Amino acid sequence: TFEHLNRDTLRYINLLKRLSVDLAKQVEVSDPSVTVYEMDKWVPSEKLQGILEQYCAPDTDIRGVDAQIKNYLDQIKMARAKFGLENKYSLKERLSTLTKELNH
Amino acid sequence: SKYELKKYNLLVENSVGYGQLVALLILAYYDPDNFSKVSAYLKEIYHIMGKYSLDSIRTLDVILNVSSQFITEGYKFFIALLRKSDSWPSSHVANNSNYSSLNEGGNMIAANIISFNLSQYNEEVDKENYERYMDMCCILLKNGFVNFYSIWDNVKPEMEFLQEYIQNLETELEEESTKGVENPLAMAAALSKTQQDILLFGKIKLLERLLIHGCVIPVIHVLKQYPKVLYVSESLSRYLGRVFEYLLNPLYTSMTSSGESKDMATALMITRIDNGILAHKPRLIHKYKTHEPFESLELNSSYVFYYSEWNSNLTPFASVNDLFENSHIYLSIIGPYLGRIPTLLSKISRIGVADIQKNHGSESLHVTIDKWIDYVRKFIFPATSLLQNNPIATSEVYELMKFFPFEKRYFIYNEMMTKLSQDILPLKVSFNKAEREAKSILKALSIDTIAKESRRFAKLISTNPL
Amino acid sequence: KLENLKDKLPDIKSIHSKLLLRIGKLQGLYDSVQVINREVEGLSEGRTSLVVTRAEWEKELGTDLVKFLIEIYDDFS
Amino acid sequence: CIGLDFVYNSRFNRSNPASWGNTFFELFSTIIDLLNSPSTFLKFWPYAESRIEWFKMNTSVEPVSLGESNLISYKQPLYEKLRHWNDILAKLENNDILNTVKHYNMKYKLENFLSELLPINEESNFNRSASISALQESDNEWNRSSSDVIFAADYNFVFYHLIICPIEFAFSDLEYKNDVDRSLSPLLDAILEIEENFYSKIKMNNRTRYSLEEALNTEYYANYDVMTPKLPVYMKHSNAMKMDRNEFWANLQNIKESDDYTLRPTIMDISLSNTTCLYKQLTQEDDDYYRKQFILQLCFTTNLIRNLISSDETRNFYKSCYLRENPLSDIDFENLDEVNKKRGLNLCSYICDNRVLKFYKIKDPDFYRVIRKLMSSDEKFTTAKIDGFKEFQNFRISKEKIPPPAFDETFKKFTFIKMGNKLI
Repeated sequence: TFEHLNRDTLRYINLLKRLSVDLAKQVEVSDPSVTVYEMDKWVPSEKLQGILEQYCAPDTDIRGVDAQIKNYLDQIKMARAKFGLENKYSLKERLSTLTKELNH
Repeated sequence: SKYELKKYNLLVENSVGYGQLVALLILAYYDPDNFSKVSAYLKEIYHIMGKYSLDSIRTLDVILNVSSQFITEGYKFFIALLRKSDSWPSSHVANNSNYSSLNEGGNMIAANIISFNLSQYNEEVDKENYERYMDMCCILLKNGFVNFYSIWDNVKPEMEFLQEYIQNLETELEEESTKGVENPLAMAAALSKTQQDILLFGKIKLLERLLIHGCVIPVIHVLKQYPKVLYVSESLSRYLGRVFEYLLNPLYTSMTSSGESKDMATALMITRIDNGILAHKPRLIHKYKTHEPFESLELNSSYVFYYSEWNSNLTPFASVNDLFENSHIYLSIIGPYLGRIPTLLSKISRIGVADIQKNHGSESLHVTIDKWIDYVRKFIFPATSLLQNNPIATSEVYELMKFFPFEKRYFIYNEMMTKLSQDILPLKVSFNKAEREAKSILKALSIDTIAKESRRFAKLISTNPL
Repeated sequence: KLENLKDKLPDIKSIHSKLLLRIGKLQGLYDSVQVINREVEGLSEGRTSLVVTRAEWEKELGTDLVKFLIEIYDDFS
Repeated sequence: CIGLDFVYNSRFNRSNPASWGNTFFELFSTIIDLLNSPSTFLKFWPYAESRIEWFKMNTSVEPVSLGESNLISYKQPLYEKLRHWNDILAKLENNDILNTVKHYNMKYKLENFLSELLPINEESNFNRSASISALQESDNEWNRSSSDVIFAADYNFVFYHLIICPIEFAFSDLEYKNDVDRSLSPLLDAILEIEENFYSKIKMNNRTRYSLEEALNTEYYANYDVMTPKLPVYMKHSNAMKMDRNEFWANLQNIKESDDYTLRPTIMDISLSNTTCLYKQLTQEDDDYYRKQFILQLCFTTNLIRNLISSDETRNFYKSCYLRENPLSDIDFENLDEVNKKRGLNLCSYICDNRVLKFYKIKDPDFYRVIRKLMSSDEKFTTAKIDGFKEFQNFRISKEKIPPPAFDETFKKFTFIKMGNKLI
């Protein structure tokens, strides 16, 4: 049993830093003043950070958190698609027409 | 059988033993929470060193080697580990920051092992790790682990061989200066290792690194005794200028105010046309840590010096009076070699101009004028006499000089001409080089070659006229 | 002390099992990331959001624009 | 302790002031004998580690300069004390089965004290070429018992015959060498295949992440060269997870350092005895430290064998050492005809250089520097011991009193000649 404990301790501590895998690091900044980005200060959004941190919680189960991740993902896709579809068509048409009228 | 210690102090003697230890050591540097588990690691290492009867000396060495292998970004945990282990001199800790104690205290066994490992530069494998090992020793040599002189007195190049190399360099330089050498252009083109050693390792390299890592008092105390050492290599002057420039920068910004003008160092945003609309984005860079002291930005990423608290022991100036008081220590050491770093000339001269302008109205202006006269006479002008085709620095020094009575300017110029060109070696070398070059150009002035000879003569006369 | 070790086997055992659980969770966490990264790739490579509205897109995007979409598989890169 | 300090303080009053030495040490020995159990010994040692600098002066009544000792192995003070403490060390080593961690801590404290007392150079402070037997890492005859069985047998055979005694496996009859070679080859093959799988997993993860993060931004153009591990973002900035991990490490550490569990094995033992545990240890693909230990062992022993075969100068020293302790031996020490020499110096340069370094020169270029530095340092230490550790005989401890320097803080004066020179 002691041998098992020692080997598993090495496996665990090996698995945090070295064998780790992290996010994709898609970057977008709102502030206009900033022009140079460190590319390492990028953090995930609080909504994602809480959902992730609930994994290593003492009493939580994995399946429910996986479901919550699925729901978050679907919400993100839906909101992004809705905003893009709204922004493209009507805004482009109105901007073009108003620009032409203003030039005339 | 009766009086031997029965311990195994060569790696192949107790293989299993050292195996475990060194493997464990790697673990400590690959552990995210390694910082809060120092005590567990020390207890593990003691348990192991007990089981298979490893030695204390060899095990200290094994720790030092595979630690120096990770020193860059491991130094925090490394120093905490050694700080809590009982191989740390706790009742006689060395100081290394007080002239009266540069040779008292430390852990002399670590001193033996270090002074040993620093003199092995004969094989080919250690020539690529000497840098990291010297950096680890330079880190240890300022937290009081070992006193300085215990390391200085015992590294390879003895003081006598150093002095001999110094005399050889002095004579060769003086001869090549006074006599000079004819550079063959078309001459005869038709008819009808120990120097590298002294320069690259041992005492000189230790001095350069002790200077880079912000420990100025050992090297000040050494160069106070043997000034000629500055002839061995140029890099000492550059690094001393680095620490002095960091010392002076915050005083310099408080005057000649550039802080209000600091808010213009920004980069252009990457602009791109997508779907027929403009879109701006910021540029993305990443940060790397290296052993080279000067920062840079190589086309996508920025490099920085790793040991980011090297400037902990130094306090910048608060008033020009402190600038005088510390000039008398650092600049009197750097000597006539200040010219190797032009930017310092510009900074000090602009500080002078602003200090003289600040009290144009007051009655005591002549006091400050006299004091800056003396300063420029003793510290700056000999330096500017050394420059090489660099007009703007001389333009700055003269922009400061403009405030004096012309009698004083003639005094300084004539003294520099008569008494300080001779009787000082590097100044003499530079004057002789400039003079020979001026005559060489003067022999080749024509109505047809003026288009470029005029520019060259203008640069040469503007840089080092008198 | 070497004779009686049946009485000290439980506690260690406990820790062992506890450690195992921790690893599990951490492993799970990594697996989780390996899905979301993948989904993000989905958004980059062209458009694949061929989702069904079911009166939801009318609620979110707007009833007025819903006409032009009635007459999604839209890019979201 | 108060009496032991009193005898130090009352030295000047004694009739023969030097005679305090043999007195002081004497008392010390007695009390070292009376301590009940290693618990009490560890509770008492910080004293003897506080007042070391009092031991180093054998007879002089004035303190010694820090770093110089005037004790010798055969002098009147140590003549019996070193013999006695070596007896105690030997007895503590002889247990080997019923050793609580307290015992190993005690033996370490003692060996470090004695090694610090005598200088590095004394004739009895560096061993004279005794290659340590009894290196086994088994579970002390507890829990001691397909592919697992053959792997265990092969590892046991090569470990014993090559690493337990490099000397013998250096002077063989050309049957022994080829035997250990035919036993070794597949072992290294399998272990290196496993390490390849390991680094392949790492590189696949990093490459996929980098390709995505590059194709997801405007002008990123990631740097594929660097691969040093870094803590993930969603952990480098959290605080709940860090507190939880610290609570767990504290719980485990409290389990460890408790008087109920002082009979454990070290954190890196391999236990050649229990076959299935050995198999689970070496071939796991997630815990690679055991393979690093094995590679390090092979590299050390092969370094020694190569130097032995080729140098023909250390061979004389080892022959002399083997002879002096036992004038009757059987190893050739001269018979290196060339058919043997060839096979040996070939197997060495094969495993130590052709495979190991060639492997860890492309992948993990930090273990590379580690093994190279350790091998070179071991060679240097061997050749330094050969001459009798004369390189540490000269050290030049400075004894001056350094005064604070004086800085000229005055400026020169100006002559009567207002202008430059008399004429103007």
